[PDB]
Amino acid sequence: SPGLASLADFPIGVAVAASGGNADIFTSSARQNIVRAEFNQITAENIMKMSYMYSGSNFSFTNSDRLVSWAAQNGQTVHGHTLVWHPSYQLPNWASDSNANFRQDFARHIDTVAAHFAGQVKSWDVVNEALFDSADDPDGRGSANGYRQSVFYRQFGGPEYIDEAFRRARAADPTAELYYNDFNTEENGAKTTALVNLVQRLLNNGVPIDGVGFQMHVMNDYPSIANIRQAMQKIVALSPTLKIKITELDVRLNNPYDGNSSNNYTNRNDCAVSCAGLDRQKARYKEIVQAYLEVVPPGRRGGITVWGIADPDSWLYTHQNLPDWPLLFNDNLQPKPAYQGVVEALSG
Ligand SMILES: [Ca+2]
Repeated sequence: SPGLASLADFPIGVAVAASGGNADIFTSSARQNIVRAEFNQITAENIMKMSYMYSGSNFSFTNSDRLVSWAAQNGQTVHGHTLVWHPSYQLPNWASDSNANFRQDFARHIDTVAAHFAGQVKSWDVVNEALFDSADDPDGRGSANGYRQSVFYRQFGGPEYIDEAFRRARAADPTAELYYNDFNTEENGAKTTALVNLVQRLLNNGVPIDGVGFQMHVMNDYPSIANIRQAMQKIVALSPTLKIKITELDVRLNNPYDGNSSNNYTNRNDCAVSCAGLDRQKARYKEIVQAYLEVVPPGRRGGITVWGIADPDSWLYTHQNLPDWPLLFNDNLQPKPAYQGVVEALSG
């Protein structure tokens, strides 16, 4: 073999499904064999989100425990995804502007969840997606010096919930590496600047943040690798020890937002065997992994994770009504040129 994970001294991860469909890691022996062969860390794609930690008002860890156990038995550490996150679909019922005891319930959440997984999960996305993004502002709340005005922001009156989540997480499990995770922060534009402002504030307040996660939900040709590199550079520069992790890497062939509709693959058959996009995708995975290695010093590399095993498993398999092929394995679960691109980056 080898396997990708053997080619690095930092985690090489994959997000796994566990909600009973085709991609479900518990049922798919073919996927389990790929995870065991290739990776040495997993992230729960979905079942470690906030509400999955509850059955009513009480905590329920049955299904997440099952997954964390599976990891330990199959050569995988766990990156735990995620303690605090804003989407309505995964908020526990306590996380409401109508709860007078929000701050108490927030504490109980972080204290209970972090303690529960101590020794079983290497790292956490402690806070996910705290930065404003116009692409993800469905209620039209608008920005607040670059913060998303989520229920956590609204209840706290400010970004202090971020500070508290990291402190509580540190105290409940001192062994975990604690990450702040977000997307579009690799573009090197406004959200990158907002990230700088966020992280610097945490460092100023003495908050126990151990690293920054870049989701890296990228296109083949957007953003430029120069901008990806400079964004990571900007964050590396903020501290002598802050770790950088690539948390959710996937790479689209179709760019809706590029101004060119005639360079869109509109048919599933287009890239089922070969097309120019799969070959660029090899190069794109390679150039990203290379950027990460070059700019993140040895000893501050929190890991590289790809957001799923095989293409039909991807959240972007079909997106905005267009097909895509974002991952390292195809539908038949064969390695793609993308896989080789990761091989060549890691190996040198
Ligand atoms: Ca296009």
